[PDB]
Amino acid sequence: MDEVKVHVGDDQFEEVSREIKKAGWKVEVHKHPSNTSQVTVTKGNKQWTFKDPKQAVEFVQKSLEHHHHHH
Repeated sequence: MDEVKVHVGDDQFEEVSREIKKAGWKVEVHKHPSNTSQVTVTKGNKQWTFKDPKQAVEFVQKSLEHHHHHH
């Protein structure tokens, strides 16, 4: 699936939501009961995991916004 997702708590969700919305990609965000800072990107048979949204956005931007892959 070409769906991107982010799983973080309520304390860092606004920060992740702002960077993700600023990025413009279709991503699903879920708030955990405890403090969590991890982004999970699902693209086909690949998945990325990061501790910050900037890490995910910068890595996704370089891989997904700069590089392209054909099926």
